[PDB]
Amino acid sequence: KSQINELSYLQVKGTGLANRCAEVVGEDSIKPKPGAKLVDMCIEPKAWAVEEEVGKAGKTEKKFVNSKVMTRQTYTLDAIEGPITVDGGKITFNEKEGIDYAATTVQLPGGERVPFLFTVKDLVAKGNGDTFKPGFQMGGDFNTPSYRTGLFLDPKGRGGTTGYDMAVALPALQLGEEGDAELFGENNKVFDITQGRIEMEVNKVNAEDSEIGGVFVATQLSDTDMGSKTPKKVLTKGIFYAKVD
Amino acid sequence: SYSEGAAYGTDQADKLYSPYSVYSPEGEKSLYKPDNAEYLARKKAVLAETKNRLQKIPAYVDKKEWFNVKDELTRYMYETRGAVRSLSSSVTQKEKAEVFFRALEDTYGAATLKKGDAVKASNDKAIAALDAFTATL
Amino acid sequence: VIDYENIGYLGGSSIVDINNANVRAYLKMPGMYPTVAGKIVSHGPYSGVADLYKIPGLSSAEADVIKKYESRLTAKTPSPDYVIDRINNGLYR
Amino acid sequence: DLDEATRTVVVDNAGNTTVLTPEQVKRGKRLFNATCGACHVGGITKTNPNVGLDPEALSLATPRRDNISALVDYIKNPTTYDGLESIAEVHPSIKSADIYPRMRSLTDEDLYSIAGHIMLSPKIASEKWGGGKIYY
Amino acid sequence: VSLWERFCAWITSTENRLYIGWFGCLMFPTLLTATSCFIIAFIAAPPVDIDGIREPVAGSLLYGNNIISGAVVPSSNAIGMHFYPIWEAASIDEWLYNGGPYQLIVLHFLLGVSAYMGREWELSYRLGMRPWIFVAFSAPVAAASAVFLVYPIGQGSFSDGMPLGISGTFNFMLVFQAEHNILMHPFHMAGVAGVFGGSLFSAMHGSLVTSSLIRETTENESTNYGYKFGQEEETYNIVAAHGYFGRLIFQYASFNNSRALHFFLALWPVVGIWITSMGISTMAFNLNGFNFNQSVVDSQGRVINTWADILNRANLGIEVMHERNAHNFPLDLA
Amino acid sequence: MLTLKILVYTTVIFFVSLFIFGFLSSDPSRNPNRK
Amino acid sequence: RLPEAYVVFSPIVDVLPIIPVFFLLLAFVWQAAIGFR
Amino acid sequence: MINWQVIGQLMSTAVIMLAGPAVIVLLALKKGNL
Amino acid sequence: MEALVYTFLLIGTLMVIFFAVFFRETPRIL
Amino acid sequence: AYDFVSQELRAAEDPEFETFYTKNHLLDEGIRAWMAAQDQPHENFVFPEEVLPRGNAL
Amino acid sequence: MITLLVALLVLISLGLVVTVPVALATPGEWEIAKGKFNRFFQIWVFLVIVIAAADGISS
Amino acid sequence: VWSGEAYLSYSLAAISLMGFTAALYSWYNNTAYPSELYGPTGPEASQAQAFTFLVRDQRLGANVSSAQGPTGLGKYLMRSPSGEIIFGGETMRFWDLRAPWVEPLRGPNGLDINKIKNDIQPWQERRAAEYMTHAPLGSLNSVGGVATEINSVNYVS
Amino acid sequence: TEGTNEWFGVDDLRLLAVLFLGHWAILSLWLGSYGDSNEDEDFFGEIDYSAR
Ligand code: CLA
Ligand code: CLA
Ligand code: CLA
Ligand code: CLA
Ligand code: CLA
Ligand code: CLA
Ligand SMILES: CC(C)=CCC/C(C)=C/CC/C(C)=C/CC/C(C)=C/CC/C(C)=C/CC/C(C)=C/CC/C(C)=C/CC/C(C)=C/CC/C(C)=C/CC1=CC(=O)C(C)=C(C)C1=O
Ligand SMILES: CC1=C(/C=C/C(C)=C/C=C/C(C)=C/C=C/C=C(C)/C=C/C=C(C)/C=C/C2=C(C)CCCC2(C)C)C(C)(C)CCC1
Ligand code: OEX
Ligand SMILES: [Fe+2]
Repeated sequence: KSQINELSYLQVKGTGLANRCAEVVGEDSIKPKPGAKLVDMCIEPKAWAVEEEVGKAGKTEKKFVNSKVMTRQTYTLDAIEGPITVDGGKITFNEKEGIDYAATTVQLPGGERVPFLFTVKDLVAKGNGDTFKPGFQMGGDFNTPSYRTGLFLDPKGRGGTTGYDMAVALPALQLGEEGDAELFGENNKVFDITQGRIEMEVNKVNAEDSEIGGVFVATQLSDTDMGSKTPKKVLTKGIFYAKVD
Repeated sequence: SYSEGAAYGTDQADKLYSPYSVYSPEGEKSLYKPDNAEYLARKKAVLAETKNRLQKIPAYVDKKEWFNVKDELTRYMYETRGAVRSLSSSVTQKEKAEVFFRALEDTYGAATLKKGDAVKASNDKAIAALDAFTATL
Repeated sequence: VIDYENIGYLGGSSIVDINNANVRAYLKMPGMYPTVAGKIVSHGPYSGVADLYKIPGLSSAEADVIKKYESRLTAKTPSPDYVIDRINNGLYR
Repeated sequence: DLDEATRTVVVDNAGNTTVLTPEQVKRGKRLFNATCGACHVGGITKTNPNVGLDPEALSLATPRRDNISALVDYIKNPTTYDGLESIAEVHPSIKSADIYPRMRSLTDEDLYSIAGHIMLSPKIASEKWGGGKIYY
Repeated sequence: VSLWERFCAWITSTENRLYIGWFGCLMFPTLLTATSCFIIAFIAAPPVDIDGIREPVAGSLLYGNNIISGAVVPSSNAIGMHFYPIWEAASIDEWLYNGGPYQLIVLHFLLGVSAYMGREWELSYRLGMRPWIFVAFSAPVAAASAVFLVYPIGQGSFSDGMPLGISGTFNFMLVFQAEHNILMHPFHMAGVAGVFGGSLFSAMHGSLVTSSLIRETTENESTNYGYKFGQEEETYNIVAAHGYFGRLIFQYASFNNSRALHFFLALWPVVGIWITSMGISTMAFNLNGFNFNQSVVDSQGRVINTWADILNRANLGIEVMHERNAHNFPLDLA
Repeated sequence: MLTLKILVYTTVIFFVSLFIFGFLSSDPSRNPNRK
Repeated sequence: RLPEAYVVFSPIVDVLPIIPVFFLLLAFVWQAAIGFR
Repeated sequence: MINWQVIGQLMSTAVIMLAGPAVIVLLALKKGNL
Repeated sequence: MEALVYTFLLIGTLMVIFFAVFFRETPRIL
Repeated sequence: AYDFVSQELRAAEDPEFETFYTKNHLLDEGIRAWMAAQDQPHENFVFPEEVLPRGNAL
Repeated sequence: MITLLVALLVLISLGLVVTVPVALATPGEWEIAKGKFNRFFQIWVFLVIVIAAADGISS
Repeated sequence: VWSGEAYLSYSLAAISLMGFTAALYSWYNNTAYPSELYGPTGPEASQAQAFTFLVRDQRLGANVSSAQGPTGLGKYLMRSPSGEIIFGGETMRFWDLRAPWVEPLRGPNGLDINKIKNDIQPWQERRAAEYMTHAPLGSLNSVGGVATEINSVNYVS
Repeated sequence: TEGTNEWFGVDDLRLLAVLFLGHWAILSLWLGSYGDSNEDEDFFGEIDYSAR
């Protein structure tokens, strides 16, 4: 807000305030200009859910169980820039820069730890109408990069762009015509790009201050450690905030 | 000799600043000449932009942003005190500069205490004080 | 990847890749580091040496050092793990 | 075993070679470690490891920098690696020597010996100079 | 008569089985909580992000370890030096992920060991003893506080603190070698001389007493039964063991005084471990050991290798491999 | 989590106060010499 | 270095911080000459 | 060029290192209260 | 199945420490 | 006593399982590769720069 | 003149330290002769003020 | 205990309190001990490295905010466990580093990304490069750098 | 909220009443014997053996 901007740095630190997106006040309309460029879009999710096999009364249909985040306060995106292009039918947004990834890890019932990169990279938003309204609702696809960049070294010392490529303390595996092709999947490290679909919804606007904010819902796919396991579908919900300029 | 450690003066041919040094003094045959105009033009250029960085002060006090006024006078203006002390050559030129500093230190002392008028009052005591500095020398 | 083709075009074959090489690979070409090499590494996927002239923000001098080494520059398939660590891959002398 | 053929270093852009007297190689080491060696220790650059003091890396700069006359040129006027713009404001120099207090007292023969040390050290240690920690 | 005087009379009674004392008021609650959390965290504790890079390192027995590899993992690099109790963690699952129980065990350990040390003083006061057994115990208290407290302070994180385990100890010693060169530091040199000397004078004193025992048994029963407990006769000819060592080296190198002899057994190790534990302390603040790399040169100026250059190439192997993912910049400042 | 936290400050300053008021309880006089 | 009226005594000043160590050794020399009694 | 600094330092330690025991030696000859 | 042996060795070691402290053969004069 | 094979077979099949024990093997690859060039000059180990196991950005 | 007086200031402090603890550790030498020595203290203190005077004049 | 030696052991406990505390002022505090005089602190030279390569790769046209690190975290800018924008690496432990050359780039949230993209002054580049090369890492024979540095520099902080 | 600069880590008001009732609950035990004694009785020892 501007109320957050009143504070100094020593009053914010250690209080968990910089993690939290602003609260926009009031509702009206604002029109995106021709050269309109979005300035301070922050996204913070308030709840997480992982698609699992749930234990109902007699059936095992797939449902979302929620989860507790374990990385502490590092989940919020910030400073996301981008120009707001005006197509004729629908106003669009394409993000350009800003902190658009925040790696985090949630824990399921059972003790399973599921990390996932929460990101909005290469987002193509499209929403009904032209002007931002309390009934406005935009969304679109984003590309999730892999959770580890290819020069990550696993405990044996094997990466996609560096490291070894065989079980380094098992030297008798590469004997014979077959070699170590039985454990081939854990040697080949494949950088993976998946898709994610976010759906935002503006409901409170200032036009005298040119800042909007509302509730979103985002679904994406968790990580796999370069093909080590099957990734799992992760749903999340929260609130965002943006400065329309 | 090549690996003699305590050859203080018999090694080199040029006289040193001290036996406990490697460098020669600030005398002749040096390549740094402090009378040069590009050193004076560098120090003069930060004095000109300092007034331009100081007129943006009330725009943040008209707004509510106190974090931007505490560091605007330290982000660019860090290089001021190195120059305005160096440009102060004559007698009355020197005791004109501490009028500018004490007026400037109260802008920072009021921004931490979040006093709106005390920034806007002491800002005008600073633009008027750099006006006294630049117009003389 | 165990068996990745075009290892040579990254840094050491003296015919460099565009969309996979580190910015250290353009250091062996006099004139391009850091300014002209900084723009090539920063932007997205290229399909040829002709796409090097499509960079937003080129001078005639920036196109000059590309014109010298356009035989040595060549473009390959972007494998997305090399395309991330193009500014910095954690290699330091 | 500092033979005068080993002390003979290249001096101009054309390629003439002159020899360094034994006080040049001795003051050249003391001044280099005291002034330049905080970041350029052993030929590598700490704050920008791409641009080293290798004889390969000095040669590939857009003005060729291998010469003694080219290195003392760089000290009084440091351009970048492609030589388009000046970085005298951030590299220590003679032109921007009001900010750096370390270079207010340097003569012509003092830079002649520092640049002598940068040029004569790859001839002594062939691979240790600017080879990083692999060749320590 | 009062309730407090009848409680001070019990808590300072030497007639208890174990003397409790006033230091036991904060020895026993501290060390039983360091114990009861250690047994659970060593047996059943989920993996811990130690490098702060969200790569959790398993350290307990239920997650596939043994006595050697299992270890209570230090806290995260993300936390670092911050105090991280259970109530400042928003769940226990968030506590156990980020290296929770390393701070709960260590801080209740160093309070309980510094109270076990003062408890050794207290009973020496109530028994009429001269007091200074607790000064000899200051030497492992100096060394325990050096690797769990002082070294995480100067390095700025408990993640550089020592892992509570057996294989975690040797991860600690080798990484400490590459980054600080402890073997060339003269305070590890002054305590290797403390424990090689300490185990010498232990087995040298223990042999000369057992050599000069007086006949009090038969050849059928044990040698040890010639000492009745609480007797006032001396159980070995001390003149005999003095004349032996007075000929084994020479005459003037032998302590005829048994009090000055039994003092030198307490001096040599304890001074050797005081000095050593202030080697880890001064190397916690990056005042490393000696560095003789590229020290010997010929007249041409080429580097002639020494044994320190071979030792350097062993340090360069551990330096480029410790925390192989945690680094992003060319110098391990931490 | 603010219910556990209350329980710890009870237990700490229970035993810390037994320590503080233990040595204020004429503790030098508790020796085997006299009294 | 020292001011110009004091550059003469630059060798003597270099010895001066060592002199407090020499008082520690002066005690033992005095205990030797007294015969450690 | 005869290295006046080292000549100055080695004499000035030897003056001071011999001015300490000379306080004791002059007392042992005098049989004063050591 | 494997860690069950390690736990039994550890708590079994702490048993004989308990019996050695409290059920010790108390030494007596005369 | 070089390896626990139950630790080594598991860390090969599961590229997420890390102990302190497998951390000591990577410290030993640095000792086996970096010093052995200068350790044994009789054997003439000429290692390239690209086979020596480095970590990230060290 | 400062380099001449400080050189005279050091040579007196050589002469005192050799002689003053010899004058005190002797059972009677300080009581028998201190008015001889008290001049040398008053000369020594007077030199410090003369040097402090000559330093302020010269700067 | 009202005796002679007991008062001496009262002082020796308190002088050790002052002994540790002055030894911990000199490691962390950059206010009573200015970095212009005593050199950069332990925490300060860890942040000056990450800031220098921040400036270095920003000149190569790289978006440093969205620059995904090799671990998946921020290579340059990441987020502290209290929520603030900090420097990334092993320097994430020293995120409390408050220094007069980095506090021009603060905000309420932390390192202001708009102020990093636009307002970096060259005296900060001359300061972070000075405090990288003169980090407080030394040896007893007074050669600087890491424990495996060669013998050329003569510096211990 | 960890890195707040709050006295003794007292975040909430409820934790004070824990601290005051801990020192005082043992203080009142201590005053049951060593309190209500003569505050004007001296000694020229190093150590006092006055009473219980
Ligand atoms: C009695 C011994 C004892 C001691 C000393 C500690 C100490 C500690 N415990 Mg522990 N604990 C204990 C028993 C003890 N515990 C027991 C029995 C249990 C089981 C219930 C626990 C369970 C437990 C848990 C579960 C946790 C702790 C934690 C902690 C740490 C912080 C707790 C805290 O806020 O302290 C409160 C302390 C104070 C308010 C300070 C009191 C000091 C007084 C005021 C003396 C000071 C005198 C003053 C300066 C004089 C001023 C004079 C004036 C004129 C100036 C600390 C190391 C936490 C931890 O370590 O996390 C990392 C944690 O999570 N403890
Ligand atoms: C010949 C080889 C050799 C030898 C003899 C030593 C000798 C030593 N090294 Mg060393 N070292 C060597 C090679 C060697 N080193 C090499 C090659 C390296 C490089 C890898 C190192 C790296 C190194 C490091 C990094 C450290 C040492 C340390 C030490 C000291 C260990 C003493 C100690 O910690 O006990 C002191 C005792 C303790 C720490 C234990 C305290 C225990 C408390 C008091 C009670 C615990 C009670 C327990 C929980 C329960 C009791 C039982 C219960 C049932 C009641 C000692 C001087 C350490 C040191 O310097 O001292 C700190 C140290 O940190 N060394
Ligand atoms: C071949 C046998 C041998 C010998 C003679 C030594 C000797 C030494 N080692 Mg060494 N060491 C050895 C084997 C040996 N080591 C082995 C096999 C290992 C393991 C692989 C080590 C590992 C090791 C480490 C890790 C360290 C040493 C250290 C030391 C030094 C001090 C140790 C000490 O005081 O111990 C305690 C024993 C005593 C105090 C008894 C006295 C010993 C002295 C030397 C004999 C005195 C006799 C005298 C010189 C003669 C004059 C007397 C005459 C008038 C009668 C000393 C130079 C330390 C060091 O570097 O110090 C510089 C050190 O850090 N050693
Ligand atoms: C004998 C008496 C005496 C004394 C003590 C001094 C002392 C001094 N004169 Mg001075 N002077 C003297 C006689 C004396 N003068 C005479 C006779 C004349 C001729 C009339 C002058 C003329 C003169 C001039 C013209 C100047 C001086 C200046 C100075 C000061 C130099 C420091 C400085 O630059 O100021 C800055 C101040 C300091 C550096 C503070 C230094 C004092 C600190 C606090 C140390 C003291 C600590 C403590 C007492 C020591 C511990 C002892 C404890 C064990 C008891 C110094 C305080 C200069 C001056 O004052 O300039 C400002 C100067 O320009 N003098
Ligand atoms: C040759 C013998 C000798 C020597 C050299 C010293 C030297 C010292 N003693 Mg001392 N002492 C001795 C024998 C000796 N003692 C004996 C035999 C006893 C009887 C047990 C004592 C009892 C004693 C006490 C009780 C204290 C000292 C203190 C001190 C220190 C005063 C300086 C100081 O603290 O600066 C550091 C402090 C400052 C620079 C700040 C200024 C503060 C002023 C100078 C404090 C003065 C305290 C005063 C000396 C203590 C009163 C003693 C008085 C009742 C006789 C100094 C290290 C005092 C101390 O603090 O050190 C442990 C102290 O409390 N001593
Ligand atoms: C081997 C002996 C030794 C040596 C050489 C030093 C050396 C030093 N110690 Mg030290 N220290 C030692 C032992 C030693 N220590 C021991 C054994 C202890 C106990 C553990 C300490 C505890 C200690 C502390 C607690 C501190 C030092 C500090 C220092 C440094 C500055 C000295 C100082 O503060 O003067 C202090 C001088 C005095 C107290 C005398 C009075 C000074 C008056 C008050 C000054 C008034 C100034 C005023 C503004 C002048 C205006 C004048 C105007 C009005 C005219 C210095 C490097 C300080 C430091 O920098 O810490 C890193 C510090 O804070 N030491
Ligand atoms: C003529 C020709 C042909 C020409 C050639 C010339 C020629 C002949 C040359 C040959 C000469 C030649 C070399 C001979 C010299 C002989 C010689 C000395 C050779 C050996 C070489 C050598 C290196 C020796 C030095 C090593 C040495 C033995 C060191 C001794 C170490 C030492 C002093 C240790 C003392 C340690 C110590 C204080 C121990 C006591 C503490 C301890 C707990 C002991 C236990 C103990 C002690 C008691 O006291 C009592 C009471 C009891 C109860 C008790 O528990
Ligand atoms: C200040 C001054 C001064 C003065 C000085 C002084 C006076 C000093 C002192 C000093 C001293 C005061 C010295 C001392 C010395 C001593 C010594 C150097 C000794 C040593 C010796 C030895 C070491 C030996 C010992 C021993 C013995 C005898 C026996 C037993 C054993 C032994 C071995 C231990 C002068 C004038 C210059 C001037 C300037 C200033
Ligand atoms: O955390 Mn544990 O190890 Ca001490 O150095 Mn820096 O930090 Mn991390 O790296 Mn290397
Ligand atoms: Fe014995």
